[PDB]
Parts: sequence; structure tokens; C-alpha cells
Amino acid sequence: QVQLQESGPSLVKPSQTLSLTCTVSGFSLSSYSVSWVRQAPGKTLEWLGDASNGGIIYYNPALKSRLGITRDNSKSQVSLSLNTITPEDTATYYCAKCSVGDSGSYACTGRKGEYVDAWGQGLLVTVSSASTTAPKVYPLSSCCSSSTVTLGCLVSSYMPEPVTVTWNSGALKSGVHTFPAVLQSSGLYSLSSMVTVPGTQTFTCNVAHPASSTKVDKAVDPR
Amino acid sequence: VLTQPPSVSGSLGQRVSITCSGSSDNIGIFAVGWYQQVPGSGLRTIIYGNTKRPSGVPDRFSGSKSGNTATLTINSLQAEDEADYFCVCGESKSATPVFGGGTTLTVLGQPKSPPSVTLFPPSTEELNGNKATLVCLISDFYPGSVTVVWKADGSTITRNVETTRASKQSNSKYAASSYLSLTSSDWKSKGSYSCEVTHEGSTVTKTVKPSEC
Repeated sequence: QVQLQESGPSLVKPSQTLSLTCTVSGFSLSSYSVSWVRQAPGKTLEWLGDASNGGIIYYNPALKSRLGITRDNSKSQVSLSLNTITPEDTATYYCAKCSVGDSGSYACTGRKGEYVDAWGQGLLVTVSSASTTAPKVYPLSSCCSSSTVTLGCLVSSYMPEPVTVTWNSGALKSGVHTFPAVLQSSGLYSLSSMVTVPGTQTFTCNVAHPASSTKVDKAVDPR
Repeated sequence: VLTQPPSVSGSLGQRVSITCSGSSDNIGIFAVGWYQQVPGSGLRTIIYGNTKRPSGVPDRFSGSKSGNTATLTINSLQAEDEADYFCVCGESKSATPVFGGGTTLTVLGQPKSPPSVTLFPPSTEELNGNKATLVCLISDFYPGSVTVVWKADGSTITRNVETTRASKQSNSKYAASSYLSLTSSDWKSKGSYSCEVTHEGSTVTKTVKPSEC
């Protein structure tokens, strides 16, 4: 069964060096070229380079001065290093096995020859200068117009994922919609949880952040 | 870079096509391939050399090229074909391969649904720290793509906007959110802000006015 597996740190600080290793199984590494590709959070694919089976390493010229790619046949591994990183290097990183034969494909190397016939799992690497950071929790309300008020909490600026959100210690469950987090340009995540409810009822969101050993309860006023 | 439409819908059992467009420097001369990226999963090579399927790719996938365009055609659509599809091509000038931006294919499996939009203004507590975050929460839409436009006093805003990708809800519709991160002075320096969410040509908009909150 052909298989490629990326490994390395999932969180890297800018100006550091991102180092990944690709470990292959089910084929003889020495007999095949292996390429590195990455996919930004929302954007398209960007080809990084190729460790060809002939010993030549091809680089994306836009990144050549920052890229290193090596091959270790005796360990069934190909490696990638990327230096002087910035948040723009946040991406899912893939290694990929090329075919063996002269098609008319340019997908493998930069030049006419082989295509990519097997993809690694992909490793999401996040570039952020931030260390573990507990969230600030802010109340959300629509007080600026129906008869069913919508409330929520903004779980702001935390690292790393995940957080969990409940309302009234879990007694309030219908109407709750907690959303996946966004990664902001500050290097920190934020997410929101919203509750819509149709007169002495109070509403408190309970935010738990295991990595910083923090739990926050924030009362939200449904004015 | 090559250009393909951001999204497409099809029906079970029927035909859909995805076209990728470039110039005579890439697609006119060199071969094009197609990758399939299935939600929350990896890439799969579907086509290489314009028309060829790697072993194990079902023959209802086919590729073609005419002029400066390439096309992936899928017949007898199955649910499992829901994926993001990317074209890849050679480039004469550069050394690298170049890619299209990806076309997200929906195989229609439930009623279409417009997005619900809730827009929250910044909290006083956040404004006390001299920061202002507007939160636009978008839910219950199907198919799972929207585009978000932020406006202040009628002008389009691009900076300090972060929008998540759409994500599946537990009721099988989709959700997303968008954040506009301002300072408190910025927030107060406009008459009104709007989150405009467009879904299949129909836009749903919510507005907050600093003077009222």
C-alpha cells in the first residue's frame, strides 16, 4: 500500500526554521521522485520543490533562497526545511510521490516528465509569534429589531486551540450555536458562540481553555 | 495562475464540467492535470497529460483541452464526488507548475437554504481596551459557499477582515463567520457598518450604527 506521511512541528514562530520529514512506505523511495507542495488556509496550491530520483533537487525559484530539500534513501525519508518564515507560511504541507515514466506532465518537477501519483496526508503548520495565551471573553448583544434577542460571547485572542463553550453551565442547550475559530493577524485565535432565545432569565457563557488551565464565565445582559 | 470558477453544483447521476482557463504559455502548450481534494481529506490525482486517468480512477472522470482551456468532466455524479477540484499545468516562462484556484463541487442532497446573518457590534468592555471587533455570524446556508463584503458608510472594507471557510453544521447545512478588527476610534469614526453575505446571487445584509450602540 503506497503511503507518505509528513511529520514535524505544527506550530512555529516567525524567523525560525520550519523542518519537516516525509516517511514513505509501500514503494522503494530510491526509485521515485518526491515533491513538496503546500496549500494556504484558503488559497490554492503552491509547488515547493522536488527531490528527483536522479539526485537533482528542483526548487520553486520564488522560495529557493529559503528552501532546502534533502533525500535519505536508507531511511525512506525526504526532508524539507524553510527558513525566515512569516505568518504567510501557514499552510498544510504535503509530500507527494511521482510516477516513473515520460508522460507530458509538469506536475512532479518543474519540467516535462512525470506526474504526481500519490499524495501524503498533509501536515498543517501554523506560523505565529504567540505562546500559550488564555482568552479574553467579551459579551455580545444586538442592542442597536425583532422580539427574540440574540446574545453571545466573543472568545478573543487565545492560543492554542481548542476552547469549549457552554451556557448556564450546560443547562441552556437549544438555540446555542458555537462557531469554528478564526486565526487573526495578531497570531491568535478567536471564536464566538451565539444563543437566540424568545423575564428574569440570565445567560452566562462558560469558556474553558485547557492549555492555559483557564475557565471563564461571562454574564451577558439581554437588554 | 489559471482560473476556474469558485464553485459548481450538480445532480446525482448526471454530468457536470469544470473548466480551467489560462494562456498559450501554459494550457495551450503544456499538459494539464486534475486533483480531487475531498472535504477534510487529502489530494487525489484524477487526470494527467490532459486526458489520462491513473489506475483506479473510474472512467466517469474525463479530461479535455481546447485552445487555452482545459476541462474536467464528471458523468453519473455520485455523492462521493463532492470535492474541491484543482487543475495543474506547466509554465513556459517559470520553472514551477501553476495551479488553478479550485472549484468546489456540490452534489445537491438537500433543499437550498439562504444564510442567516447576525452582526454584533463591539462590547463596551472591549472598547474600554481601545479595541473594537465586529462579529458577523452566518449559519444555515446550503450549498456551503458564501462571499462576505464589509462596508462602512457605503465604502467596501478589506483590511482587518478575517473570514473563516464554511464548515458543516450538525444539521448538514453550513456555517461561517467573519471578523472586522478595529480600534475604538475607527469604530466611532463611521456612521454605519454592514456585513453583506451573498449566496447564489442573493445578498443578506445586517447593519450596526455606532451612534445607536
